[PDB]
Order: sequence, then structure tokens, then C-alpha cells
Amino acid sequence: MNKSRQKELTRWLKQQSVISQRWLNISRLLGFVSGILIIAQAWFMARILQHMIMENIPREALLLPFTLLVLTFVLRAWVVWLRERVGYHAGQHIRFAIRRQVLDRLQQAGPAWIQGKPAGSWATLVLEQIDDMHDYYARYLPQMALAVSVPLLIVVAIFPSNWAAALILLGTAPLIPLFMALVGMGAADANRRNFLALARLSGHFLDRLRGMETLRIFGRGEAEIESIRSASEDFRQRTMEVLRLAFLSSGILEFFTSLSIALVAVYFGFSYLGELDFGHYDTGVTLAAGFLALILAPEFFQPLRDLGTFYHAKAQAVGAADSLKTFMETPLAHPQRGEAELASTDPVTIEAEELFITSPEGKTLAGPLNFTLPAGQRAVLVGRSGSGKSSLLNALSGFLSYQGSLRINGIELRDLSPESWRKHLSWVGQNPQLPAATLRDNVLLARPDASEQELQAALDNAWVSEFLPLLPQGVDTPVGDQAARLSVGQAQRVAVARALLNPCSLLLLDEPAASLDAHSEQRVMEALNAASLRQTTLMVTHQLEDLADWDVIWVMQDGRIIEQGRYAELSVAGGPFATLLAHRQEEI
Amino acid sequence: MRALLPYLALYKRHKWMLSLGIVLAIVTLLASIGLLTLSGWFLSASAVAGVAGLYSFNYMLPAAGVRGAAITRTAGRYFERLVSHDATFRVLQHLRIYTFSKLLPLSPAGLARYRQGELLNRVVADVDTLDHLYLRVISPLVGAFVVIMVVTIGLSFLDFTLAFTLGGIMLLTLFLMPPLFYRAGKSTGQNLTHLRGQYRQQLTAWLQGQAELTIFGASDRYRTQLENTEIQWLEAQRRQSELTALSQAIMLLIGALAVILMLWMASGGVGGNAQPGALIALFVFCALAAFEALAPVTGAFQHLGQVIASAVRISDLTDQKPEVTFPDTQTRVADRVSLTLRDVQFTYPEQSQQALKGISLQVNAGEHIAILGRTGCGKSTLLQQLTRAWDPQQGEILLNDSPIASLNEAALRQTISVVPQRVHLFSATLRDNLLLASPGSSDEALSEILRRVGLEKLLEDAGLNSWLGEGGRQLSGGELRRLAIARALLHDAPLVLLDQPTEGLDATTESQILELLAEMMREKTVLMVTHRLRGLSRFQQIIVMDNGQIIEQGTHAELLARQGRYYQFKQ
Ligand SMILES: Nc1ncnc2c1ncn2[C@@H]1O[C@H](COP(=O)(O)OP(=O)(O)NP(=O)(O)O)[C@@H](O)[C@H]1O
Ligand SMILES: Nc1ncnc2c1ncn2[C@@H]1O[C@H](COP(=O)(O)OP(=O)(O)OP(=O)(O)O)[C@@H](O)[C@H]1O
Ligand SMILES: [Mg+2]
Ligand SMILES: [Mg+2]
Repeated sequence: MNKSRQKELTRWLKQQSVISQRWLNISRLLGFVSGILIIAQAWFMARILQHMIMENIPREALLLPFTLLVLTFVLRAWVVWLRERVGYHAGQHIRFAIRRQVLDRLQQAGPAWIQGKPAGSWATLVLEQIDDMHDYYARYLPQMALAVSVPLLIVVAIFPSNWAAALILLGTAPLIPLFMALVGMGAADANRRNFLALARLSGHFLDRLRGMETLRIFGRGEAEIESIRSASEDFRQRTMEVLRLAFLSSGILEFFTSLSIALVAVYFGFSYLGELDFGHYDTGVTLAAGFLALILAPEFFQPLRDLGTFYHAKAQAVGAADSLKTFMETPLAHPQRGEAELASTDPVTIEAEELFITSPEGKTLAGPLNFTLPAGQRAVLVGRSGSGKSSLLNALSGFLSYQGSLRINGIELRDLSPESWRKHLSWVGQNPQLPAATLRDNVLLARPDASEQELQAALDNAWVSEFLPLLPQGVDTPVGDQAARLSVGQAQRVAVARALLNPCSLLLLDEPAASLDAHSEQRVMEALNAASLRQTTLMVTHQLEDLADWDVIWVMQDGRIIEQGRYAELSVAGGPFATLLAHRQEEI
Repeated sequence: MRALLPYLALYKRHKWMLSLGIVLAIVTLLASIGLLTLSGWFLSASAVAGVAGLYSFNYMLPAAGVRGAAITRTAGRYFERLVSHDATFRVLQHLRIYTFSKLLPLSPAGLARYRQGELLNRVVADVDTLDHLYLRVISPLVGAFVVIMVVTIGLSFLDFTLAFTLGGIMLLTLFLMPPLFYRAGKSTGQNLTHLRGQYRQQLTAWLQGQAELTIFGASDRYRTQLENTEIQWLEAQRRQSELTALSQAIMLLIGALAVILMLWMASGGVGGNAQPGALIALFVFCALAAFEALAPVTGAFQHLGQVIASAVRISDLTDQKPEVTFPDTQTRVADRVSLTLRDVQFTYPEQSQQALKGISLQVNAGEHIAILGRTGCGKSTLLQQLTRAWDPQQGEILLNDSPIASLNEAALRQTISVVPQRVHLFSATLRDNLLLASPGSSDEALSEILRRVGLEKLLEDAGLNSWLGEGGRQLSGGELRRLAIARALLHDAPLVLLDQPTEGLDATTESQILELLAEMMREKTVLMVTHRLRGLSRFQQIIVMDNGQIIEQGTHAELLARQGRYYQFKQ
């Protein structure tokens, strides 16, 4: 709860409403017109009532007031119908624009920034948090003008008839905003902690569901229910804390509304009897004056009670915007989105000078990397686990920020147009995932309109086509949750089929043949070795015998490339490569 | 609408608190009609009496009536909300925990029939949708029926035609308009529940695959598919707004009809007299105020088509029978485990061919077994049979010469340690990622197993208190692999199923890990699956699989001499 921060969020919330400014002014007009028709409605009602009650005028004589009273009722229902639909149309246009902005920054953020929250926390930030800003735009924004205009208009119709009745309304009017702000001053912070507890419960649920097998194996059924119980218990307590502030504020505002309706009734009832005689312009208090000041007594405080109701929709929006603003402020991998693009589709030349790769938090994942890789040459990344081999491939993909220099064809990577840069990249990642629905939709991820020959050629090269007969629908089978339908080795070859289906300028293989046996690896490594010669290639691998024709071998340790050179030079030169090759074929 | 019965029955745990909210919702309404109705009569009766009425007109009783009704109106509504919202969100919290408890028994195969993004929507979003059922369906409907009867009966003493005309309109609107708006908004509500879960699934799938989608240029056309769902979702959201707008417009016209009718009919005569006087305002102001009892009535049934759609989702999830069920008999975990398989067969759900075809092997207590084969030959399927992920068809598995289906689950999980092929890093801290197995382990024990497995790096900085997984530090591929081994080494079970434990590990780490496993996993039954033929000379039996069947079997020396399929693997 920082007032400086909550003022930044309200400023940001108000900025998004400019797209629907015209619709927010029509509802401000229609709300005022409803206030006009309410006054016209009770003026006719008071005149009809006084004529029948006091002057005993027959109903068949009062036909003009009845016709006009019905006409007001028909127009009242029309304006209420228009204002409700106009308010919604403004609200959903702002919500759509806000969500488009958030989804736009998730395309640019990349996996390394999407990994900064649980995937269930993102879902409740795009669906629940954005959709709870609706009542701020649809309801609260038009209500600020109606809470001041209509109540003032109500009492302008009462001063001429009876000033004492209006001072009853004006006497209580300032108390409502004072208690509206006093009660709901902590409502914006309670909503922020309410979405914090929802984002934890949503994010903690989907993480357990995605890793639901490891919970079954270790017998964590009782322990995960208790953790969901605690996560859901906090959400229930945060939700009720938010609601108690809405009920207390609405209860207090209704208390002043009800008493003023009672005071108006008591004042007029006593005035007619002569118990108290003031505020009537030295003329006998008429019955129509009392009825007018009694029908408009609830309607004077309606706009104020709706402002109190919608003031907690504003607190709901401010709490919901606390986490969207944080996301939209944090800088991405590259501070400025690049516009430069390299023209040719020829193999690119990679260069690094004092290149440091850092995590989104700020931790460096690879130390000073000095290397060069000419066009068309292929390199091999080799080293211990945690040495930074995959972090280098993530920085070449544009997923991670880097401090030093990393130039592609002499052009800094931070300056390259990311959308046009990925068109020159194919890759097999460590623990590859299959996003698309089917096996054919996954292999054709790069270009879904590829020919049958080019799809068949990729499936043959990647050894995918041999296990197709086992699949029921063939190449059109679904793959399910986290590629459940396939085994890890079969999912590996489908990921390899993606990389080989389109030509590229830089191929980033990251353990491309994992979860494969001796023979299936050899069949796949024929396709990957052939593909590695068509462009610049850089693979990370633990096999050391099979690689002998690769143009250079990089040995990474603690984020630094400590050796370079061919297999013939490195194998017999000692150093980390020989020691790391010593454990290879140790028993053979 | 019959799908709401399992959820209306959740009233019974909060029957007093939820029925108290109904009573307070009637007292609040009754005081609300009274305040405007008393004021309307009090003003008209006071004016008719005039100055001469003083000293003869009891004006103190109505003066206390409006003061009493004003306090009752504001206090009752506040306490109704406090007591009705408190009970509603205790029911929703119990129902959310209940829905989550149905997930683990369905974990291997039941959850595969579902989508992971819509399962999240069912537990956190569809459960919250049911607050409409407990907050604004029962209390408004039965609150608005008792109030009308009280108003109609009370107004019946003064006149009969007037009371039944006002009460008739008030019931003809309570009984005809809600079902009309339930039917009108039934189709929209179904879409509105279905499209929210479709969007949350497509969004989470799009967020989880952002590495693969971004580089292959598929994020743009998966966001277009994602954006389209929102267009359809926002369209269904708009239709529910047009019905709410039409609900308020119609409800305002019905209240207009009651006010017009009372003015036109009470003036003719109230109770049989030509000059009703103050009684004209007694009926007009009642009809002017009685229709706030029907304010939430129409919206109660309109949003019911979306609540029923949500209720079917939870009902579908909680009506799933798990495929694997466990005995309740308590048993002690043995110290030695020897497993026997006899013609185990298994077909995956919705499949024709068999993943396992007549597998039979005998693993003695303390023997170390290595399983080998091509990819897709059923190596992990075999290891998940031993974990009771599925029930084998026409096959029998035996642990210590007793069926594996005769073990208590709390005893089956304590007698088997598994290193899965795919490791999962939970979002919890490093300590809680290691406390899945051996929850009673101390911090000194946790740190020691990390040093042995080569993860002494994780002890730096925050260390054990460091947040891992999504929202924290993400370990590398070879560091997840050694964290799974750390989990199984902490579990310390007699039977250990290793599914490619040394995968994605360099030669130095694999040598250190294999050296650790040999020393750590002594006098332990081990079924070590790898595609790596290193260190197989120390395994009593080597099993070679192909297409769900065991092809070869023997010691490392025997298999090389026979020059079987293991020979081409090695050479
Ligand atoms: N987001 C992150 N934040 C902090 N540390 C990280 C992050 N990602 C990785 N690391 C650490 O940075 C180091 C290098 O990671 P990584 O580059 O993935 O290793 P690697 O080269 O892939 N070796 P391997 O395990 O075989 O894949 C390891 O110690 C990781 O634990
Ligand atoms: N969830 C599933 N539903 C249907 N079929 C499956 C499922 N998982 C695996 N299969 C099928 O079972 C066969 C082999 O299963 P399994 O995953 O045990 O092989 P594997 O030996 O583990 O493969 P790898 O060694 O490459 O990991 C494959 O042909 C695959 O198509
Ligand atoms: Mg890696
Ligand atoms: Mg497997």
C-alpha cells in the first residue's frame, strides 16, 4: 500500500480509457437524462397524488398527467437500456486493448521471461485480473459525473417547493464521500493481495498438475491436498477481507440514505400537523411538495450509493493493475527492439567479444565468451553440466540478455529484428516440447503448407517414419499433454524433424539425439550431420567419439570456453577435453 | 437444471448460516418496503388531518416506525451479506479442495483424457462460478416470495382487488420472467463457460510452448487462434450484457405498470369508500417500493445457464472412477524386494496394438537388472507397470511372491523408488523439491545428498531456501537429471526403478553418478533402464526388449559371446 504507487496505477488505468472516451461521454449524458426523467416522473406523481388525496379530483379528469407519467416511464426504461449497453461496449473495448498490450509483451518477452511466473499465474493475470477492470471503466468512470450532477439537479427541483427538505439532503450529502473514502482507503491494497492469493493458487495448482506423476510416485497425495488447502484458505481469507470493506462501505452509505429518507418523512408529517413550521416560503406546505421531496429522497442518494458501490470496483481495478504495471515496466531481454535485419539467407558468421549472458534476474549464466565461427562452419559445445552450453544457445536465439558483444554477420544481435531473425534459425532444444495438436502439425510447425514430399522427406531423415505404423491415425495422431502419446525418444525425433524441414542460416542443436539408442541415434545423426554442412551449425553433445570432422570443438567450463580446435589436436593435447574424453571409452 | 442437486446439497454443512441469510434477506426487504410505504401514508395522512389533527393524531408512532425501519433496513442487509458470503466461500473452498483430491487417483491415464489448461479452469474458475448458486439464487427467490405474500396479505385487509392486482403482478413477474430469461441466456451461458476454458487452455499452451513457437514463427498464428477465442468469448459476454440490459428495462416497465394501476384503481375506491384519502398513497408507495424485492430475481435465473455448465464440469471430474484402486489393509514395508512377472500384457487406452506382449522376468532380491532396447519398445511402459500406473491385462506382477495389487498405497510407494525419464522441477524451494521423498529428512541430510550427486552449486547464495521452478531458478537439463536421482536416493526404497538416470550427462558426471549409484544402491533391487551401455559388466542380468517383448537375456559376458542384438548395440 503505497499512495505514490496507487496513484501511478490509477494514472495508468485512466490512460487505457481514451480508446472509449466517446462511449464514456454518452453514458455520462444518458445517466444525466435518467436523472432528468426521475424528476419529471415524481413531479407528475406528486401532482396526481395531491389532486386525488387533497382536492378529491376524479381520476377521469387527470388524463394529461397520467399520459405524461406513462411517457416518462417508457423513456426511463429506454435510457436505462441504452446506458447499460453503452457502458458495456466501452468496457470491453478497453479490456480488449489492455489484453492485446499484455499479450503483445508476452510475444516479445520470450521463454526466459515467461518462466518468471508459473503458467497458472499468467493465466489469472490475463483472464481474471484484466476482466476485473471492467466495472472501473463501464461503471465507475461515468459515475463520477453523475454523483455530482444528478444529486445537485435533484435539489434544484426542491428549493422552489421547500428549502428545509433540500437542506436535509444537502446536510447528509458531504458525509457520504467522507465515509466512502475513509472506509475504502484500504480496499485497493486488499484487492492487490486478493489477486496475489489467486495467482498463487492458480499457479500452484497448474504446477502440481503438470508434475502430477512425480507426486503419484512419491506418495504425496496427502501432502499436496494440505498445501492446496493452505493456498485456498488464504484466497478465501483475502476474498472475505475485500468483501467486508464493500459491505461496510455500502452499509454505512445506506445508513445515511435511510435516515435522510426518514428525516424527510418526519419533517413533512410534522409540518402538515403544525408541529414544526419552517422552510415553506410563508405558504402552507402542499402535499405535492412532500411527495416530491419523498420520491426524490431515495433518488438523491442513489447516484452517491452507486459511487460507493463502484468506488470498490475502482479499488478492484487498482489492485488488478498492480501486477500488470509491474510486467509492462520490467525491461525485456533487449532494451530496444531491433529494426536492423540481415539481407541474405546465406550462412551467418557468429562472433563474441567479452560476451556475458545473464538471467532475467541478473545472474550471469556464461562468463566471458570470446569465439568466432565463420560462415558455413560447424562448432561443437562440450563441457560439464551447468557450464553454460545451453545458455549460449539461448542467447543466440534471442531469449536472454547479454552484456558484451555478440555480432551476427557483423551486426549486433540486440539490434537484429527478432521476428526476421528467427526465420534464419532452426534448432533442437534440450528437453524439446511439441506445442501443436498432432504429429503432422508439429513437424510442419515452421511452414504448415509444405508439400507432401517435403513432409515425407523430413520424416524419413529424422527416422520418424518408422514408428508411424504403430500410431493409430498415422502422422495425424494427437500427441496430448506434454507429448503424452509419444515416448521421449519418439518425441525427440519429431523435434528433429522440425529443424530439418526448412533451410536456415544458423542451426542450434542442443543434445539433438537424447533418449535414443545406439542404432536410432546413428540413423538420426546421419540426417543431423548432413544438415550441419548446409549452414552454420553449433550443437551441444556428450558424445565425443562420433565427432571428428567438425570444424572446431569448444570446451565450456564455468561459463568460459577454455579450449578450441579440432578433434585430432584436442584429444592428444591433454587439458579438460582429454580428461573428459578419458572417462569416455574408459572400460573399452 | 438437475445437475445442481449435488451442489445444493452442500448447504447442509452451513444450513444455519445460509438460512439465517434468507431470514435477514426478508427482514431487510420488509423494512425496505415499510420505510417508503409508511412514509407515503404518513405524509398523506398527516396532510389530510391538517392543523386541526394535532392533539388528536398519533404522530409519534409513525415517527418511531421510520426511524426503526431505517436502522433495520441498513443493519439487516449488512448482516445478511456478512453471514451469506462467509458461508458461501467456505463451501467453495471445501469444493475446491474436494475437486483437487480427485486428480492424483487419475494421474497417469485419467488426466490424459483431459486438457491441462481446462482442468485448471475447472478447479479455480468454475468453482468460483458456483458462488452465484449460493449467493444470489436461493435467497433472492425465496426472499422475494415471502415478501410479496406478506405485502399481499397485509394489503388484503384494506382491500382485496388492489392487493391481488399488485400481488398478482408481483407473482406473475416472479414466476414467468425468471424462467424466460433462463431460457434466453441458457445457450449464451454454455458458450461463456466453454469459451473461458478454451481461452485459458490455449493461453497456457501458448505460454508453455513459447520457445518452440517463437523461433519457428508459429507464435503469430497461435495468437491469432488465441485472439479469435477472445472474440467469440467477448461476443458471448456481450450477449449476457444485452440480456441484463433487457432485464432491467423490462423490470422497470413492470414497476411502472404497478404504479400506474394503483394510481388509477385506488383512486376509484379503497375498501369500498369513494374517498380513500391517505390510503391511495398507501398502495402507490408500496408498489413504488415493492419492486426492489424483484430486482435480483431475474438475474438469478439468467446466469443459471452458465452455473449449470460449470457444475457439469466439476461433476464430470469428480465422477471419474480411477482405473487403479488400492487395498485398505495395512502392511509393513519389507527390507528386501524380489519381483516376478508372468506374461504381463498391456494395451494403452484407445489403442489396438499392445505396448507390452507377454513379458516374463524374475528379479531376485538384491539383483541389479539392466533393460535395453530401441526407442518405443516399452521400456518406460514396463517401469510404470511396476508403479501401478495401470492394471496389466491378462498378466500378473508379484512383489515378494505376493500380488502387487495387494499392497496398501502408503506401502507401495515406500517400497519403490523411481527416477523418471522426464524430471519435473516443482515451483517450490530447493528443500521442498527434495522433501517429496523422505519428508522427515533434516537440512544436513539434504545438503549431503546434494554434495554426493554433484549439486553442491545449489547450496550457494540462498541455497536450500532458494526458489526453484517457474517463478524462480530453472535448473539445466543435467541438473534436473541429478535432482531426480537425489530424490530417489533420499527415498531409500528396497526396489529402485531407474529410467535412463545418466541421460544428458557428460562423461565426468556420468562416471561420478554411476560410481555413486553402485556404492549407494547396494543390496537393493534395481531395474536400471538406459540406452547407454556403459558400466553393464556389473549387472547380473541384461534384458533386451523389442516391440514390447523380451528378445535376449543374460549376463554381460554371455550376451557378448552369443553375438545377439546386444552385440550390435555395443559394436
Ligand atoms: N534462469 C536461471 N537463473 C539462474 N541460474 C540459472 C538459470 N538457468 C540456468 N542457470 C544456471 O546456470 C548454469 C548454466 O546453465 P545451463 O546453460 O543450462 O547448463 P548447460 O550448459 O545446459 N549444462 P547441461 O546440464 O548439460 O544442459 C547452471 O548452473 C544452471 O543451474
Ligand atoms: N500415453 C500413451 N498412450 C498411448 N501410447 C503410448 C503412450 N506412451 C507410450 N506409448 C506407446 O508405447 C510405445 C513405447 O512406450 P514407452 O514409452 O514405454 O517406450 P520407451 O522404451 O520408454 O521409449 P524411449 O526408450 O524412447 O523412452 C511407443 O510406441 C508409444 O507410441
Ligand atoms: Mg543444457
Ligand atoms: Mg521412455
